[PDB]
Amino acid sequence: MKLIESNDTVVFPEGVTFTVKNRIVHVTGPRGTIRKDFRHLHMEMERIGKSTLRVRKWFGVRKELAAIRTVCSHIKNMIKGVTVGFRYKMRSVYAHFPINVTLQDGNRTVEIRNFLGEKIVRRVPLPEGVIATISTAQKDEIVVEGNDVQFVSQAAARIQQSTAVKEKDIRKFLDGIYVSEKTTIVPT
Amino acid sequence: GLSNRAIIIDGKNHLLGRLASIVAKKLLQGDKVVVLRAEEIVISGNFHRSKLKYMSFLRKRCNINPARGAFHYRAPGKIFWRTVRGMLPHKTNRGNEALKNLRAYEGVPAKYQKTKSLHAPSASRFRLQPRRKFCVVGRLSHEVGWQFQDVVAKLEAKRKVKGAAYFEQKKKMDKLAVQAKKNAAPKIAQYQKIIEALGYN
Amino acid sequence: IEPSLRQLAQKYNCDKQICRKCYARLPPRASNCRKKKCGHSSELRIKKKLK
Amino acid sequence: VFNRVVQIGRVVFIASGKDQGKLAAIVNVIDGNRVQIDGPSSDVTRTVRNLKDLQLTKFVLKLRVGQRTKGVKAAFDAAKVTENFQKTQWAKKIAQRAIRAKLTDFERYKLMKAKQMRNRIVRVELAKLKKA
Amino acid sequence: SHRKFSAPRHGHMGFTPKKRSRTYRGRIKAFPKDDKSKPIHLTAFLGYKAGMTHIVRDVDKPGSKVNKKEVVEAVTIVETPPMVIAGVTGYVDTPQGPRA
Amino acid sequence: PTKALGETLNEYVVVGRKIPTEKEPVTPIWKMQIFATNHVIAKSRFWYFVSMLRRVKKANGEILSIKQVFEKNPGTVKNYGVWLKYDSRTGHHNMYREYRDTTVAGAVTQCYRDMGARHRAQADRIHILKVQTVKAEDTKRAGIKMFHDAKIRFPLPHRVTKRKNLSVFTTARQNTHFA
RNA sequence: GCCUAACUUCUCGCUCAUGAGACCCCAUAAAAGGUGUUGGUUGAUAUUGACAGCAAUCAACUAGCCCUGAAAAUGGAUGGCGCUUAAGCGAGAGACCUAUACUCC
RNA sequence: GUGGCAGCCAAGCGUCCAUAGCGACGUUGCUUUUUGAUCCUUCGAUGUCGGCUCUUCCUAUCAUUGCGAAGCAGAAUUCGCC
Repeated sequence: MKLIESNDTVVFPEGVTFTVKNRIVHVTGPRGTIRKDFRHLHMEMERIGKSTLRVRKWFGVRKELAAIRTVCSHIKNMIKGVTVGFRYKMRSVYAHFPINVTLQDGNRTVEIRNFLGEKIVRRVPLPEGVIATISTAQKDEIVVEGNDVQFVSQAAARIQQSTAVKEKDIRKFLDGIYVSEKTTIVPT
Repeated sequence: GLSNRAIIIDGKNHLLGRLASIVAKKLLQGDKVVVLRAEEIVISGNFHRSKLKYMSFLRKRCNINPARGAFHYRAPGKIFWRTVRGMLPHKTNRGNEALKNLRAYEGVPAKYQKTKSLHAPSASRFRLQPRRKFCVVGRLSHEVGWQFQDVVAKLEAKRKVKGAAYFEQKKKMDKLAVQAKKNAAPKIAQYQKIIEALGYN
Repeated sequence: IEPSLRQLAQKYNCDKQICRKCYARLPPRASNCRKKKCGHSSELRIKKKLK
Repeated sequence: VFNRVVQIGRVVFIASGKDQGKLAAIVNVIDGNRVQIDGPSSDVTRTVRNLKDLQLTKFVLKLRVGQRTKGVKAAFDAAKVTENFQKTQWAKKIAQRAIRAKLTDFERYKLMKAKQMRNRIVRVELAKLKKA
Repeated sequence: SHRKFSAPRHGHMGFTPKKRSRTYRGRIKAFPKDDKSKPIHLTAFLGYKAGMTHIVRDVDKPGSKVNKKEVVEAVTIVETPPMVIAGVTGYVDTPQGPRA
Repeated sequence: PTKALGETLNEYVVVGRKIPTEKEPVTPIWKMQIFATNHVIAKSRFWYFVSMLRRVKKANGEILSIKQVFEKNPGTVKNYGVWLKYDSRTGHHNMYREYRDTTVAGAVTQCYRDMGARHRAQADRIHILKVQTVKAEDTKRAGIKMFHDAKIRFPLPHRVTKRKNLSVFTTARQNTHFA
């Protein structure tokens, strides 16, 4: 069944603008600007008023209609990124071996050492627009921060999956660095 | 129904099989066909389908002597040429003489860089439902062994820049021609009456 | 190691569901396997806990 | 992105089929494909047509769901839809093509002569402008 | 029927056909990738295989059993007199490869 | 087997009765509404159903009258409800479907086409129990209900237009969007 | 649709398959499954505001298409190319092509 | 049919626990590297066992690469996927 019309709207708080057209959005706020392309979906996106963006679909099937809220949530994430940003805190857990985490290449690469005592050095590059920092106060804590949630979470996932155990049971060899918290930069 | 010249067809945004069938019919009917930008032709369905189909095609080689087996061309132009060949009685003299009238190119050779190309609306990819993936023969050729994707891309970029400059000049001259007709109005008013009365403006 | 870190690691390593047809590591609160090989089998078992 | 919509009262132009080249008013929508239209003042009977054969114009009448032939006719002549449509390039092109298709051999000769003279004069003026 | 006992095939099929070389001179089928930063230099030279000898050299290879020990090694002498530059040619990329 | 050939099946009223015999000098008169391509098929299906329902077959009966029924007002749109019984490859089922049309015959033709499309059911495996006109608020199918809105509006998003009497090739650009 | 004479003809649906499907005999496929999607049956809750989170919903069934079940040896077969609001599946409509068949000479 | 291989329901084994790994009573398939049944081709002849030698192909995967699950704390071992 092809529903005649189905739409959703996103409302923008004060201080941020979107200026959408041709299915590419250009959200801008205090923390810069994020541009996202949504041309893989054949919906109609337009400005209705001053701070409302409407995403609409004519004659869509279940699978196409499922994407309206997806796009709206993506735009909401852009708003959050430009207002308060994104910050992922990850904790290192080990039984015996301290996981030594450092930054090199102009603070653009994360190096993991001593993970389970292996002499190999694990190198993870950081996506553009994302930064990293070790906590000097809270030990064993690494923070990856940025505007774009997609890239921030991709960097966090890269770091988390970089540390994996092999040939030993993960039910009790729990060593590794895990994403413990997902929050915003500005205290909410 | 024969065309005096060769038919120059811009391959961009055309469905492979539909364009191939139309071109094969024209070749059999006696025309010469030149297809430009064969790397811009598209095939319906996700990329994996086409990639696996071409891999299975690659697997077809003579066990005794692969130099005899099927010849798997990787260039987009040769891919389109073989697709058209499949739609012709190429094992007969008729089919051979028809196929020898086809020229398929990647990009726009300097010979045709200064001519107007055609499209077949019945073969455009925009007949597909918008929610339907499609692959590009350029990407398929690159992933199956074509070695000149970047060279063609650079040459096409230079061509597009030159064409944009030419079109800016042409826009200027067209505005000038409109102004010239406006100025000529007093002299041509006698003839414009007949033109408009017979409905031509 | 500290119990909160134990729990954090177990949340990713042990607290998951295993499909009984393809052994796919699946989310705990799941109803069907996400893998096409088993045809989205609806019968699953918890990942074997430390006994 | 979409300005003209299939709505009750929308004036459509029959692009192909039975009554090709005429205008009618949407009086009902049966489903996503079929629409009941009635162009009483444009010589179109109350019928059901596939949207594939129709083209949306810029005129919308203030009609009622399933408005009868009388009401749709009253609205048509009240809005003067036909004059306004004839004002548009849409109708001007159609009239020009209608005149074109019926030209005689003598008229074709006259058109050729006048057109080539006009082109020559316009080329002279274009050369003048290009020199400056 | 399968062969009773397995054994690798004789010879490398990627070096076939075992035919006389088309030319007496070796054809350079590929050149080192060009780096614009490095100083201008040539990438090849011609010589003649004069013969073989053997040499004694002191080996510096930490962790090896012959570290800091002398070893005898066979070597080949290639006589390479200076080469005269007689011409310059250039290649332009085209949709079918480089072209002189 | 029976096939619903012809666009817009015709509608007939068929009245018949068993041929009177000595033991039954007066026989009941039976009447049915049958949608069929022509009146020969109408009579055939009439006898099919009457033989199913009462102990009488074409040999022992006769057709008092066969007439065609024409839509009273084909200038108005109605919602039609269709109760049908049909056989799948495995079992027998009863369905209630809804359509929107200006003619009951058109609605029944739509029903045949829809069953063919959605359940691969042929005309010989379908019996039309009943066809009626349903009010707007008595409808119970979303596809039909969504069109009971006086403010209904929608564009034509992606219009692919077919050239009819011209050459296959052109220099014109193709536009699928019309605002 | 092209091989191939005859429409990329007309109307309504369904189908996305990491090699889908494609026409009597005919050139293999089953039990059992899918919270993929599309229709139906039955029983409940819900505006005395139904399920989730600190305005329709829930449950069991049913049958169309698609998917899993589905492993063989030279490289290979809806006949091939290809085809995805199809050039596939089902119901239909106009016209058209074509026998040593029918009519006439 | 027989031979070989793979599935479905679970009565039970598995210290407790049908499904880690198995799985009776039943039951659905696949294959032609077994042996049978037939007698279609060959009796104006297709040289009939095994081994040696040499290619290529298929996997229902023993090993190796990448992984998932264990009645996976590790030499080790088992099941499963590409």
